[PDB]
Amino acid sequence: TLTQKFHGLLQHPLEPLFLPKNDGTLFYDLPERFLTSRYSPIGQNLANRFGPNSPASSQVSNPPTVVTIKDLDELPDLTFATWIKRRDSFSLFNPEHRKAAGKLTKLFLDQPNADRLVDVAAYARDRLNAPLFQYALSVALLHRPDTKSVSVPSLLHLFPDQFIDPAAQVRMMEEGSIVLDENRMPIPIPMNYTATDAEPEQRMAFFREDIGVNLHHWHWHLVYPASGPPDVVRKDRRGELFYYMHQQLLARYQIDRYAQGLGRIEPLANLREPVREAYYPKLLRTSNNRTFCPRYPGMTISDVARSADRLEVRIADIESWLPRVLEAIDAGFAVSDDGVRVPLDETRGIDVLGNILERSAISINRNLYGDVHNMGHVLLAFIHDPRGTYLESSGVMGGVATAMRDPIFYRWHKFIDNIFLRNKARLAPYTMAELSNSNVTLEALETQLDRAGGAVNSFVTFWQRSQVDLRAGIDFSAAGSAFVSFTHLQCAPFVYRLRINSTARSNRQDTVRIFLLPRQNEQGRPLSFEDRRLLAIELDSFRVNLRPGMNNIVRQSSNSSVTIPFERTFGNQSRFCGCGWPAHMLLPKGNANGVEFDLFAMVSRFEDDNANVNYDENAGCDDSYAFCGLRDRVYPSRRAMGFPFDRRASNGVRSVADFVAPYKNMRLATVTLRFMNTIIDR
Amino acid sequence: MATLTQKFHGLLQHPLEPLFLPKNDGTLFYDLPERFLTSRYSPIGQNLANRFGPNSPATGVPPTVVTIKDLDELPDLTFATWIKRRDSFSLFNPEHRKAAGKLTKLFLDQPNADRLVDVAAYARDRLNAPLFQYALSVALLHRPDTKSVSVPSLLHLFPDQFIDPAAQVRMMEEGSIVLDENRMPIPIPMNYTATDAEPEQRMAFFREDIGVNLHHWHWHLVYPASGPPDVVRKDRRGELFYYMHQQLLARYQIDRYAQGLGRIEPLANLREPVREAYYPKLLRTSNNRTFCPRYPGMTISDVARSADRLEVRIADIESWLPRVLEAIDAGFAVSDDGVRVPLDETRGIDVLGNILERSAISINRNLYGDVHNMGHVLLAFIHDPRGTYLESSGVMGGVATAMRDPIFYRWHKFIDNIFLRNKARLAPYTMAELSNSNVTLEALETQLDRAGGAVNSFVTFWQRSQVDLRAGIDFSAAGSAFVSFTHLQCAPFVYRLRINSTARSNRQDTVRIFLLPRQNEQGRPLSFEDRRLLAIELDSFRVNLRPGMNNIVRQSSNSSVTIPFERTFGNVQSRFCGCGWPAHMLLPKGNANGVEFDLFAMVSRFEDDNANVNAGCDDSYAFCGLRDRVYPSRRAMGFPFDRRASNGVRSVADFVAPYKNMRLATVTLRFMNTIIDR
Ligand SMILES: [Cu+2]
Ligand SMILES: [Cu+2]
Ligand SMILES: [Cu+2]
Ligand SMILES: [Cu+2]
Repeated sequence: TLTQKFHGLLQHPLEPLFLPKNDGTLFYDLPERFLTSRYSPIGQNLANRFGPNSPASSQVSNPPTVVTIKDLDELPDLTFATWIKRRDSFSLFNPEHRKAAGKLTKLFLDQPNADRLVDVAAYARDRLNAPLFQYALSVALLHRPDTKSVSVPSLLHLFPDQFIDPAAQVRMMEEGSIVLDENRMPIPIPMNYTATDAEPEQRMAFFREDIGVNLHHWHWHLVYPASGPPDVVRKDRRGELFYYMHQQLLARYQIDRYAQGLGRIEPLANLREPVREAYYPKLLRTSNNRTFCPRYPGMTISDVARSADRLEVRIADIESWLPRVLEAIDAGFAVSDDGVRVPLDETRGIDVLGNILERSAISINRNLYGDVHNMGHVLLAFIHDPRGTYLESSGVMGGVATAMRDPIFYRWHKFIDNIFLRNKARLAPYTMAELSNSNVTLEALETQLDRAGGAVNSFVTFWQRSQVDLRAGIDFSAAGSAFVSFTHLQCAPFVYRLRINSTARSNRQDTVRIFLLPRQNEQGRPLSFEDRRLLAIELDSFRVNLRPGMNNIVRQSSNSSVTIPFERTFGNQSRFCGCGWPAHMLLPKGNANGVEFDLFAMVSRFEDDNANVNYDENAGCDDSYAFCGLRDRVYPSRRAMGFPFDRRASNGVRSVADFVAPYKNMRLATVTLRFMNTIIDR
Repeated sequence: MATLTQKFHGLLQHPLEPLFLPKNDGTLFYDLPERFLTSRYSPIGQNLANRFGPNSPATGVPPTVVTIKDLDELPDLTFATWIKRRDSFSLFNPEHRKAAGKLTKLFLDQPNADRLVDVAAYARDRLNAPLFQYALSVALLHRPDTKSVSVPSLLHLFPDQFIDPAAQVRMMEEGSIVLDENRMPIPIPMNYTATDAEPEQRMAFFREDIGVNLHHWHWHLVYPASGPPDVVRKDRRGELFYYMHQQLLARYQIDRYAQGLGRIEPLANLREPVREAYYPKLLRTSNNRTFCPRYPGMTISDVARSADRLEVRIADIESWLPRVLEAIDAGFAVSDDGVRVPLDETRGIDVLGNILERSAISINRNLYGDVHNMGHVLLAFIHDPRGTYLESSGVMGGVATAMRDPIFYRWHKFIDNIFLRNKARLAPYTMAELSNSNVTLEALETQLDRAGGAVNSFVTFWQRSQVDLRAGIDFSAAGSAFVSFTHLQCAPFVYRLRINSTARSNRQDTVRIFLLPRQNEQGRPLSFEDRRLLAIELDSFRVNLRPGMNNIVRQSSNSSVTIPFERTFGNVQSRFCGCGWPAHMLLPKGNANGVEFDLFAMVSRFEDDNANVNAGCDDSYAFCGLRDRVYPSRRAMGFPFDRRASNGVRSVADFVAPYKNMRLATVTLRFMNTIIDR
């Protein structure tokens, strides 16, 4: 298969191609000059010891597959990426690193066919920075028409050192070296891993340091990058999706802070004040053994000038870019670099602001509005060595797949979020036309645990212990499995029971929108309505064919358009499938006393909802629309993401009851979320 | 005793590789009783024997099998098991020292050497690796029936305490892919912890030198602060503690001046922010917990880490220091029995040494506390004082790593200034003590050891050396694991001394050689007091002076201060042999412009110079003394510069003018910025 030929490249990054891939089953016949300077002199010896005919290759079929690599008519220019050494640290928040990624990605997309891509990718692999190569090749495989159905491995199986406690990984080296795969045991990773309960922020470790959550963040930015070739970047409403996905992250994050006795997120607005929160990642780059350096308590952010990284940005740069962005928001319009005024007070205004604020390549004015969000990561990621004097690499905030582990990630994004919200606050409240559905009434809203005698309007969360083989990302290891054991949040399966009456004569492809709204803060005091609204988290959105008369609709929690199955996250199928909220993180954790939520359901009108896209949510990879949208297609809800809660409500509205009182297509259900402090195996 | 080294060698290598795995690259094997295997591997004991036994599919020689006898009863190891097998280990942690002591005691308490092997084999795979290797090392050095058992240096046990992990991980690729016959040394750079933008980086050749750090570790191994009584109580260890570090600081200071850096700022104020930063890069292979860096301007916090059973406050040092200062100022200290112990003597510095470190033989643990050691603690856990963030010690919490940190020299200068407060009270040496009326030193000279060799001219440069770290790297490929590193090196030379004796019979007098600096970093001349405090010992040795004129030639390689390259970086010769300043660091680096020193030589009288004690391991007494013997010089260590001179002395010339048994030679030290292979 074509997937087979690429698979060998997309694994064991620092293990060269002349070494057998896929547990000594997949081999590569390389032109001599494909081997790098070091290994070329012993090329024949390498073939004898690690070839398809080697004395090690004899007993593997107790098969084998050989991939033939054609020589290139001319060797491609890789000078653009050569300044980044094969084992150097790599940061996607480094503009010069993104630039190197873009050109390599472009080089891959520009190949005449898929088979010549294999050749060029095979040549570049061992001559190139592993994170850089793996990223570009991944992006190219997701966008080339002739590789549409090529399965690509998750980052978990490429660079496990960005997700796993290195203490666990090194303990695994002993288990593999000594014990046969037949007898091996998973090395367990603890919950108290970056801090003890003495640190209040550790309460959110189930969220921040969740492997699934970080994989989602990485995959989202993979699908929707800020740079690269134009067609790779330009995707439907990526600017708006940038705001929304992170807005929902913060909302879910905040809700559980309230549930764990933690207060409201303090926005990181003052970059010259000391950074209160500390964080010690412990994560370690296997390639150079350079850590994701920790941030000690109360450090002050410095101007970053790191010539070795070709990286440079001052605090004042952000302090100069932000008033211009705020003024544009307050003026109701932005100005492109050609001087055409672009309105912001629209439904699509949040999307222009998204590309401006991140920023992305399709921003309408790079110079005026700068690069606020991205450079904020840079300043924080190199706070421990801003000038490169001490030869350290980025902290977790300088890694897309690791940034969510740092408490400061949510403080910084809350600042970014409040900028988007400054724009959303200007929008007029949704009208009678937009909110009502006069032929459709929602008569019954319910949740029931998917079992016999299942409790009604009752959510239950607990600890699940799962296993995963990290075999593919561990270089120069033993053979066989490299299982690890980790513990994470998990909720009990349930269904939505909706009874919907339609007095219309014909069928309506209406959309059902389900949200969860919190009631109290950490004090146990009720939140203002606006606070409840801003903390509304999407649980599900789906179309239903309401026949006239009575409809009884039952919706499986497992079919959430927000989440993806465990196997989509941790398994070994493009990387779009890797994008999506982890299923086991569908509901907030809550506590053992019980947290009461307002379950909200709405039946909106297909007339306002459709953008003419056809997808089967139970087919392919189209079941993670909420955060990821659809692959190579437009976002199937014409409504603003977050509808109907992305806008401020009318005057005199003070409850979720008030908000839904005038509309019979809406209904609330009081649901209780309770956490059970026990570990259940998968 | 040769085969006895074999049985211990397998224990003294690949620490986290259990004993059922073939040692010495599949040459040395161990036949273990089934209950010697730990809980995890016991159920698969038979499979492990099939795959890793002497007859498994794993030179020309039949392998060696060591048969381990079962124990009459299993020993209680619970005292040390709270320190997990892969946990971090710090000898500045009193509780860890306590655990080390008891394990050493269990080892010393064994009836014979062979029975020690049995107990050591049992404890090995059940115990914290740094802890086990240390205890076993110490015990093998003190047991009479193991007195000539060779023990590997820490370089071949835990290379991750000496080597940039970036280099080590690169080495992992080279071993896995390339046959041993074709392998290449992985080069380690000198600039790796900081760039030239950090002024302190100029001293990286000193602080981060592998040889220099190995010396520090071996010295403390030979002269520990804790453990069984016979292991601690050694001749003038307290004074040697002061002198060895006083000389470290002096040499360190001399090169700062040479690199444009100022004088060492004492770490006297523990509550003001610590200016100097340091990023070790070093990594513990066992748990992948770094020797955490110290960012610029951090403030020291009270340390309370229940997981480490470790707790010490800044206020404790602020309470211990006045008590020590009052004793020095009183001229006497007070033991825990209320017996007054004089300090205004030649041996007072030795009492003060045990008080300040402190050691187990301190005369009053409660009153004077534990200043020097706890200072290490406060600094080593500055990044996680309460253990909230589950991090381990920085480099200051590792004996073999502490010297890499710039703050080590600031802290020790503080300690040094307390010792010097006592040394300043002592009366200046008299004519009787300093003169030698039957002996005249007429000519002092150094010549580079070659044909046409330059005279009174020192030359330093970079040497590129290799060392096989094979033995300390667990679960790696087989065969060599060579590395390439660069370090200071000086050109070989000789001392030419012409000595006339008007005595009628022979005298076995002593020649004492010191190097004294002249200028600071500005280029301004040092006061005599500054020159005296920076006097560094280069050599001290006896000489047989026949009546009349004697012509003495002394090889620089025969320095009583240093030890050969092979003693530092070699492998299987006890661990006393590991103690000793590195030969290649005999002279300061200097600069490329040239630095002028006053080479000082003295011929003191054997009548004062003799305690009643150089082809074995007795060539490093200056810092290490002699193994199982007394310090071969009766004079205070540093003589004649450990005491301030007469009131009328204002130059180095004045100090030596009244004594004809002394002579100065002006010597130039010049650095050559070039790398020469070994
Ligand atoms: Cu993001
Ligand atoms: Cu971000
Ligand atoms: Cu020391
Ligand atoms: Cu010390």
